[PDB]
Amino acid sequence: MRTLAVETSCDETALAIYDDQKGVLGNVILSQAVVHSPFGGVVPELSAREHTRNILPIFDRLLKESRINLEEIDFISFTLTPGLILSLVVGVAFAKALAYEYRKPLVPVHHLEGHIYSVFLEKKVEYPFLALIISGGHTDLYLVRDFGRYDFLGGTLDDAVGEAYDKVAKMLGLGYPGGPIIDRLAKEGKKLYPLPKPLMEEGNLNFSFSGLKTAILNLVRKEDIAYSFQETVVEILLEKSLWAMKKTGIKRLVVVGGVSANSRLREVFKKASQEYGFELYIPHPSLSTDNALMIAYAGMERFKRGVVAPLDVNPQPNIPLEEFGRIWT
Amino acid sequence: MRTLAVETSCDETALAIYDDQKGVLGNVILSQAVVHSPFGGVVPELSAREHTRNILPIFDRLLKESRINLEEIDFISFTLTPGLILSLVVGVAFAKALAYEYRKPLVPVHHLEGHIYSVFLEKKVEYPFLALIISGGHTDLYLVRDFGRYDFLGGTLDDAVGEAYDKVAKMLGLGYPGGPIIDRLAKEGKKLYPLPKPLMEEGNLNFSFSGLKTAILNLVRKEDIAYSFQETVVEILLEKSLWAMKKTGIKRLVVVGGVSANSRLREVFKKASQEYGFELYIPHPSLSTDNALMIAYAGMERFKRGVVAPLDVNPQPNIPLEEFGRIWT
Amino acid sequence: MKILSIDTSFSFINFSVIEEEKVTFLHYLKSNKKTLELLPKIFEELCIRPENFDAFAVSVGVGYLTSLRIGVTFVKTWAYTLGKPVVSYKNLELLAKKTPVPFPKIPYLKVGSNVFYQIFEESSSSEVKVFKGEELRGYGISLKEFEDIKLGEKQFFHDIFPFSAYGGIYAYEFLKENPEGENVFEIEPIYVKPP
Amino acid sequence: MKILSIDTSFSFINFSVIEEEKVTFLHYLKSNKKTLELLPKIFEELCIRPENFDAFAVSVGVGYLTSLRIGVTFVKTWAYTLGKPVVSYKNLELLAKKTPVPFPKIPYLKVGSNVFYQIFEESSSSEVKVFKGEELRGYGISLKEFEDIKLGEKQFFHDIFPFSAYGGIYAYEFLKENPEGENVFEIEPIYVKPP
Ligand SMILES: [Fe+3]
Ligand SMILES: [Fe+3]
Repeated sequence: MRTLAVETSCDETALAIYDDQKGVLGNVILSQAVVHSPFGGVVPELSAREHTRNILPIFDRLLKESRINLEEIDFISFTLTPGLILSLVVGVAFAKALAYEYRKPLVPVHHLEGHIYSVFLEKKVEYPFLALIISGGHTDLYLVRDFGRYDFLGGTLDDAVGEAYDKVAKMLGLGYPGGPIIDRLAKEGKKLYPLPKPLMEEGNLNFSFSGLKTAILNLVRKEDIAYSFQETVVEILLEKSLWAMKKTGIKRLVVVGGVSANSRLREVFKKASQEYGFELYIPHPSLSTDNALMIAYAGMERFKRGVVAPLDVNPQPNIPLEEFGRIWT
Repeated sequence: MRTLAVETSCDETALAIYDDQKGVLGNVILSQAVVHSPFGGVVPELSAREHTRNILPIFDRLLKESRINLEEIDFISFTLTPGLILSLVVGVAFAKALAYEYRKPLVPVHHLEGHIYSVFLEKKVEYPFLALIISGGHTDLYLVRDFGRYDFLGGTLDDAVGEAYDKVAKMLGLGYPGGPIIDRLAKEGKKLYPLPKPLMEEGNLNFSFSGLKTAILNLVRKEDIAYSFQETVVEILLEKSLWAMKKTGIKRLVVVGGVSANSRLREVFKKASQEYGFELYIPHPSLSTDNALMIAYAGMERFKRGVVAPLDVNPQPNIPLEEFGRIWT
Repeated sequence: MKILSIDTSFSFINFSVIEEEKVTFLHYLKSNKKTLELLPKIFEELCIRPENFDAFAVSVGVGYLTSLRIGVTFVKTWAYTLGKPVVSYKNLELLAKKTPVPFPKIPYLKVGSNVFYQIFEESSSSEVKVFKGEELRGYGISLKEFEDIKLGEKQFFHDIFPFSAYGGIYAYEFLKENPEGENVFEIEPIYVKPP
Repeated sequence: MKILSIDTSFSFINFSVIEEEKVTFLHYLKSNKKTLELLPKIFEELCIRPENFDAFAVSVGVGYLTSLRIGVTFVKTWAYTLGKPVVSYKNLELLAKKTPVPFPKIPYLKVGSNVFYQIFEESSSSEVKVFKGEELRGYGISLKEFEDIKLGEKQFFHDIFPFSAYGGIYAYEFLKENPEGENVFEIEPIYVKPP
């Protein structure tokens, strides 16, 4: 079977066609980074305008590249929640327009659920497993017992990792995207200055990162700062992940979200899996950032279980992953 | 069970409530004779206006006299056809308004079918039987084999009996209603002049009456004329009825319609049943003219067989009785 | 106050719901179906139920007489049995009152082969007349459906003018000063010609 | 030519079908439901299917921006995939063009806390402005929904003004001279304020 997937939850317009026998049939994305860059962040209204403008041209490219007919699609997958509600409604409108037009079922997907299943595109993972989701406004640990069955283990008490990278780069004056810039300054760092790891109490699976912008101000080459910040963040992520495996007894770890593309993060987690002997799944970088293929995969999982949405299904800015799975599976 | 019946097919607004255990619960009629009298006949547009005006006050009287609640009605019976289409739609609109409002089934009735079943109000008649229907634009013989199963045997090739009475009275100058006036002049007739009986061929069950206004002009007291005309008409009706019993072998005869109230007609048919030994059913005069009780009775018969109309059922000026029975039963 | 307002004057049948002094619902359909094919099935399709309303309004025309008789009979039956107020309204009066052209205003509508019109000045108005070709002083007002028919010195044509919406707003105003509405037994289509 | 015309500018969502140069269908509903709760379920309820139309029309406002983006995205998706023409139309232009009051005409509509208005003379017009209390010369034109807001020297308020009906008639005229319609990729709500 095959699905057209729609993702407009934040600042990327993503459409994809996925076939569970033939694989990727089409995949198109357009980022809005350039337009938000001057504002130092994602501007909600402007993002909504961009989705509205870009979604039809992207679709036209997707149809010309894939050569697929919409009559041959078995169901429309789309991100219902969470995200910017002004952007979410654009993709939902587009998905529901096609579904009604072509008389195809609608299958909703939670965005973080999409990130979990982005690794299944390359390799299926046995249940149960742990998921560290590190992207956007999220730095969460989940125990995934089955599709639709996600137990929340811990999350950030202040800044997510992505927001920490942005706040650090802006702190020492740098481009807005923050991430790439620090990963490149950090590659040039010589000395490793010590920084304090916030929570770090025995068995605590929550995260705190804003207590680093304080010790950072108590300071030297900007390269050593980027290098030292990046090392402390990745170490916090790993230790919390290790504690979660010991607390649960589960030795399969999925690491997903945009920060999972960080080349230093991948080194440290791969090394730890080699030293500790646990299974690690990180997606190809093209799948770490928002895309609709991961939405398509989770949509397949939900459709195959017989779950479709009614025509009047409405997006919401923030249904928790655990609750969404119970509602929709 | 019980029904509210609606009859607006010609120039009488008739509503009734009938209960198949308790009998007549309410019965109200308003004739339009006075208003049509100046025109020498029923004016279609004016009749439609009168139904529209009179149907609500009649209903109010019916509800106050019967004391019944519409919630206690099991289904709405109404005349769908035949008749004046501008008048038919008023009663249908009223019936469908109540049915939709109160969520009650709709059960259509053919007007001549109502006339057949007007005798069942007083006495049930075994099938098969013959029906002579003599009213309005009709002088028909039918073989009724069952409810909804009516075989047309013969009808008028020109004037119906009612129209003949009107044309005769107008010919010799008299009031429009024609019927009552001739039945009263005829009671005063001394000499019986001979008139020619039109069709009267062996085994022919059709009727012709206009060939009498010719021999009438070849003429004396107006009382002897009314008397002679009335005698010839009634004799034609009886002989045709007798031939129909001999051709079919069926010795039960129902005589219905407005002309069945004629006191001379009743004498001659009752006498013939006494002399020939066939069963004769003529309704009380109050049931010979249009009323809704006869519509209610036929509506009971059709409802009990599981037949209801859809909400968009539409009246028509003239579905033949035989075809109506096949369609609706 | 929730009013169900019905217009069966023309082949563009339409009905509105008035609440809080405004149109909250309007359904307008140009159909060649007969009036009794559409009613009351169209109400069932739109989940419109007479017991849900405080009051009813209905057009008495000018319009096609059989379809007016049918609509008026639906509404009188509902209003009388439910004990709810009912307000009649007139199409040519609404067309004049709601169109901001100068006086004199000549609203007109075509029914079969007759063009019915009425003349409105600021403080008086004529009877409904039948047009015979006369030159008329003032501003003709009609519907796009009748754009091929010219009355008066200038003409304004409404692209659309759902009488049930304007009639329902009028009925809402009417019931503020006359909460009992109009006598239900006396509601009749306007008749211009004799039978 | 059969056109499906959609208006998602306000809480009174409405859509029309235009055929033979006239409105043959209009459905108008004032609802507190969210735009995506109503669409496309309301189309399924009324048996409205995009493949049955020759062309589409859609309001680009002024109106509420999220509901405009939603309606425009429905219509662009249908028009593009079916290869059918699409025509955008503007609410304040329709309000001025269809209201026969004298010049200057000041149509206005309220969206959230802003009153948007535009000034129309016989042969020129202004940009869409944001009202700040200024005294204005001419005739204000709005909807009964906004009757409490006064612009200009006199005010006219439409009891009802379903933009999808007027927009569909306009689109019908538009497609006679430009059968290809407007570029589907370029249809966007009107934005008055910056992001
Ligand atoms: Fe994401
Ligand atoms: Fe009769």
